[PDB]
Amino acid sequence: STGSATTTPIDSLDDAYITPVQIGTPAQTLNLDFDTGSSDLWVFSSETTASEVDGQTIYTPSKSTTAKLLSGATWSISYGDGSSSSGDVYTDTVSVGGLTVTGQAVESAKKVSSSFTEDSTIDGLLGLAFSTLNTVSPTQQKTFFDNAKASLDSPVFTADLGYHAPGTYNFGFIDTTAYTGSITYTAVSTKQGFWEWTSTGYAVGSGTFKSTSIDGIADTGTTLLYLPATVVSAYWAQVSGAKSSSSVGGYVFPCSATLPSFTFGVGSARIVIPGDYIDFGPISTGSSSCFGGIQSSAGIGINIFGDVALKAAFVVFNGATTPTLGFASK
Repeated sequence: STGSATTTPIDSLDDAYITPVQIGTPAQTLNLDFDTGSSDLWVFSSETTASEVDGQTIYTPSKSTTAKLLSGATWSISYGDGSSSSGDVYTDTVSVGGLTVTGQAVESAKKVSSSFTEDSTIDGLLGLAFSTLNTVSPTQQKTFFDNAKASLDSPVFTADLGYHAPGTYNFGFIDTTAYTGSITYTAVSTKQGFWEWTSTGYAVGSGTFKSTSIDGIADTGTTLLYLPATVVSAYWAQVSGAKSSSSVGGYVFPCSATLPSFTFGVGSARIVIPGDYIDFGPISTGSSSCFGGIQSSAGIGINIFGDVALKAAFVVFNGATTPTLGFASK
């Protein structure tokens, strides 16, 4: 089997991407944030504290003839950005882009943190990291991809995120029309539960490529590109007037600037992030100071190849017995 679904930016800055997901019978379609950095499929629901729902579409398990409460199971997750959610668990039928999994754990939120409430466009998350990170207790549950894997034509999914435009998540096949040149594959460590890999270096603008190993994660659920302070400093030094602002929480730059591109290495291959992808707009409405899309990972504890990087590529998440990651230009 295969599936193919369009993923759409939630706003004009590409802060996150939503993908429609059918849950239950009859289908209840929710728009979920596909997150290769976590492993829980959780939804706003009829059980979510009412004051914590503000415009989201909810899953109502009582209206699904295939929903079953997973007795005794609870979940609770805290994300890198400080947000969180928790609740109980159903199993139900879940379909993405025509690919159906029966018996998928659907984690129903009883509580969500303010950042989720305030984002009316995201109805929940669909985790695509390794199932070892799943938070369900006392019996850990499998991700949608893990459940689907054996039925797929090939045990892969691909992320093709757009810049200010829709893109695609495919399951079970590689669309050879969706990229240019070749896909370069690189080793993955699953030791921390992530799609963790080592970039071979970087360049800023038209500058020379610096060969240096950068270990990090491919994370569709993180907006920005978080890299070591040395790398980030080298990038922003090429932007007149750019500075790190403790009050704002990262590098800012004059909105009148033209940003240089940023290149990252995948083996001997190179992915070029255009400068415009690195512009996250005014820090506050009407400001002429703009927020940078490349930020330091110092004190995150890990480098993160978030949407800023991934949307410059066609990315293969290869879930073979030994997982790997593939990147192509597009």
